[PDB]
Amino acid sequence: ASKVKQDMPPPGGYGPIDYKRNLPRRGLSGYSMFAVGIGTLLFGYWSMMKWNRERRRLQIEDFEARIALMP
Amino acid sequence: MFMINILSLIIPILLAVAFLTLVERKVLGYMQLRKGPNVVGPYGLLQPIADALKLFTKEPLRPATSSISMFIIAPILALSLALTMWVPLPMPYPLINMNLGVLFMLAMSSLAVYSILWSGWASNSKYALIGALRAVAQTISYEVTLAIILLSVLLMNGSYTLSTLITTQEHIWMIFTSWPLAMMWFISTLAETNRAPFDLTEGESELVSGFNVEYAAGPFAMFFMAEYANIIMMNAFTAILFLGASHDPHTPELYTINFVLKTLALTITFLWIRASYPRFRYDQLMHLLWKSFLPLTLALCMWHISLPIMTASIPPQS
Ligand SMILES: CCCCCCCC/C=C\CCCCCCCC(=O)O[C@H](COC(=O)CCCCCCC/C=C/CCCCCCCC)COP(=O)(O)OCCN
Repeated sequence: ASKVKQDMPPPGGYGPIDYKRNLPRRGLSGYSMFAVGIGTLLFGYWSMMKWNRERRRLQIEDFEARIALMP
Repeated sequence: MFMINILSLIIPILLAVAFLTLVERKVLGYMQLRKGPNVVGPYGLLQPIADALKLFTKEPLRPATSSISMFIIAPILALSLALTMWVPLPMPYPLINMNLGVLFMLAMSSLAVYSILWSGWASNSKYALIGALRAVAQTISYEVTLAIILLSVLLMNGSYTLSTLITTQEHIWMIFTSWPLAMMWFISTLAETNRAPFDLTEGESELVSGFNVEYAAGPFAMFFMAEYANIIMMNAFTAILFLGASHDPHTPELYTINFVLKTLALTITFLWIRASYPRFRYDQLMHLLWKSFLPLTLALCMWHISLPIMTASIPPQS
C-alpha cells in the first residue's frame, strides 16, 4: 500500500538539450594565407637561384677537367 | 647478381602491397570508430596471407561470352607493368639507370590503362564496358595536364634523370618552390590511380564491380595487387619529386629510411582522403581537369620557363 512508483522526470526539470547547428568559423583570412604562400615561393626561388648558380660553376669546373684530359 | 637484385626488388614490393591492404583496412576502421582486422593473427598480421591463400585456392571463371585471350592477357599486363614501373626509382640508387626516367614512367603508366580497357571489353558484359569507357574518359581528363606539370617541375632539375632530383633538392624541398604544381600533381596522381574520390572505373555503388566484375579468384587478385603497387609507386615518385631526401654517399641507408618514411606518409594520406570524401561524377572530373587545372598549368608552365632565365638560375647538364 506504499506510494505509487512510476518512471517519471526528476523534481523541477531535466537539463536543457542542445539542438541547433554548431559550426565554428575556425580559420585565418584569405590575405594571410596568400601572403604566406607567396613568401614561401619567393624564399624557395632565391634558394634555388643560389644553388643553381653554384651547380653551374661546378659543371664548368668538371668540363675544364675534361678539356685538360682530352689531348 | 643482377637477377638477385630484381628479386630483392619485386618480392618486398609484393609483401608491402599485401600488408598495405591490412593497413588500409585498419586506418579506415579506426577513422570509422571501429577496429578492423584483429583476429586472424596478432593485430590482423596474418589477414593478408589468409586473403591471398583463399583467393588462389578459389575457382577461376571464364565467362561464356568473353574473349578468352584478352581476358587472360589483361591482368598479366597489369601486374607486370606495375612491377616494371619500379626499376628506375633511385633509392638512392636505381636498379636501372636511365637518361630519361620520367618519360619512361609516363609511357609505362599510359600503357597501363589498356589493362582496364581490355579486361572490360573482353569480359563482354555491360558493367565491365561502362567501366572501360570511364577509364577512357579518365585518361583523357588527366594525361595532358599531368605531362605539363611534370615538365614545369623538371624545368628546375635540368634533365629527365631521376637521380638528379636528389642533388637538385640538396638544400630545400622542391615543394617550397612549386607548391601549386605539387597540389595539382597530387590530385592528378589520385585520378591516375583510380583512387577515391576518382575511383570511377570500379564504381562500386554505381556499377557493382565495374571493369573487373566478371573476374574472380587468382586473376582478380592480380588486378588488386597491381592497383596497390601503383599506389605505392606513385607516392614514392611524388616523394622523390617534391620532398627530396639528403643523400650521404657513404651512408645510403639514411636516405632509404627517410624516403620510405615519406612515401608511407603519402600513402596514408591517400587512405585518409579515401576515408574522408564522396565520389566525383566522371564528367565533373573532366571539367575540373580541363577548366581549372589546365589553364593554371599552362600559366605556371610559362612562369617556370621564364623564371630561371630572368633570375639567371638555369640548371646544368644540357
Ligand atoms: C610571385 C610569383 C608567383 C606566381 C603565382 C603563384 C601563386 C598562385 C596561387 C594560386 C595557386 C592555387 C593552386 C590550386 C589549384 C586548384 C585550385 C582550384 O580551383 O581547383 C578547385 C578544385 O580542386 C579540388 O577541389 C580538388 C578535388 C579533389 C580533392 C581530393 C582531396 C583533397 C586533397 C587533400 C590535400 C591535398 C594536398 C595536396 C599537396 C600534397 C603534397 C604533394 C576548383 O574546383 P571548384 O571549386 O569546383 O571551381 C571550379 C569552377 N569554378
